[PDB]
Amino acid sequence: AVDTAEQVYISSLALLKMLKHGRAGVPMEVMGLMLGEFVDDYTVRVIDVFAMPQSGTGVSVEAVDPVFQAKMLDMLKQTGRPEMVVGWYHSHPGFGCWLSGVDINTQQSFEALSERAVAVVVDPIQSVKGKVVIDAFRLINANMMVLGHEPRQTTSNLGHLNKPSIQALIHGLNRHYYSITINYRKNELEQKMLLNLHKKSWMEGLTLQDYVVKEMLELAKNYNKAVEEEDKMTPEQLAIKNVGKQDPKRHLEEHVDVLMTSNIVQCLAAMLDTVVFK
Amino acid sequence: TQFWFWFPLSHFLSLAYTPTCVIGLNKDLKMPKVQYKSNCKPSTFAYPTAKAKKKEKNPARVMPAQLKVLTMPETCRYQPFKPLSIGGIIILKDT
Ligand SMILES: [Zn+2]
Repeated sequence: AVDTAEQVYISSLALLKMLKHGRAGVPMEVMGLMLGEFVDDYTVRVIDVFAMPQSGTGVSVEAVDPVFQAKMLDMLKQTGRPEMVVGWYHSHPGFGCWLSGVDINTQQSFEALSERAVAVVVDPIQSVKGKVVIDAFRLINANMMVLGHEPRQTTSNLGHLNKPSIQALIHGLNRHYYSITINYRKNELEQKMLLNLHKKSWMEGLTLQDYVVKEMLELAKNYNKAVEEEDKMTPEQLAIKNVGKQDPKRHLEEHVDVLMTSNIVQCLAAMLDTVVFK
Repeated sequence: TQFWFWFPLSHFLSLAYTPTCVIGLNKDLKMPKVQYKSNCKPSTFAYPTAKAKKKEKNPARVMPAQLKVLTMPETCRYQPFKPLSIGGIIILKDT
């Protein structure tokens, strides 16, 4: 009846086992399970993610052991929070992380167990640092083809997620499926130390530790002189003369600005004499 | 701005709908009959010259640019005591 676009709140702790357990299955595809709480129709949260045994014979719906979860939920009771299960996830490192033929067969089984059972995919390969990558989807019922086939209200959270549209075969699965919005509920307490732990460990280890003399400048002078004539022949090549040769051509970069910063490296590193000492 | 978070926010655009007009009513409940000239063509009045005819309070439309070109009627029994420059309801004195 009434269906509203869902918003997925992921915890920074749940983001860990998505890429981490997925990295352990690389190259092969894994099968996980999502753990969280259903607040309402238009929003959903995943508060935890745990690792499930990887299948070396290929992913199947029987790869999830029911006594593995029954022993896990009991261990979650003695753990701080015993929250009910919600849905499943699987890695797909070998390709662009789209729902395979097994993923649709385990859909109607998991959506019978739990109401939503959001399908979540993840890939390591698409980037390293500055991209969300991952993936998510939710099955829209094929029996609804008799009814209105274009959910959801509050559109562009889908529509904008429908950008880039990610080639063809991916959105070729937009038949019988619709993706879901992933935003981050603020962990910033942990996220503030995530930046502090990362940059401090990357700043000279104490900031002190790190803080071929003339010879490095004799090797640099070959880049600061012998590179000049191959750079300064181009203005004489800009002289035609004049003018039979196709123009414009700009040879100014990148050596000029590199030798600039090359002195910026050597000047402030030589200031270590004046800085460290006295 | 963003109704894509919640669709009622698109139906909350209903707040942008507000009435505005100008009125030539003289005073109280009595409705005077006054017609004065306007130098703008009906092309502005079309909703897909020598002189125009404006109410005579129901009032008649005017564009903010047409307020300067209109002149109070000198032959009418009802003439405004206040100089007519911009729109809005203004007083109209009976001679
Ligand atoms: Zn699979």
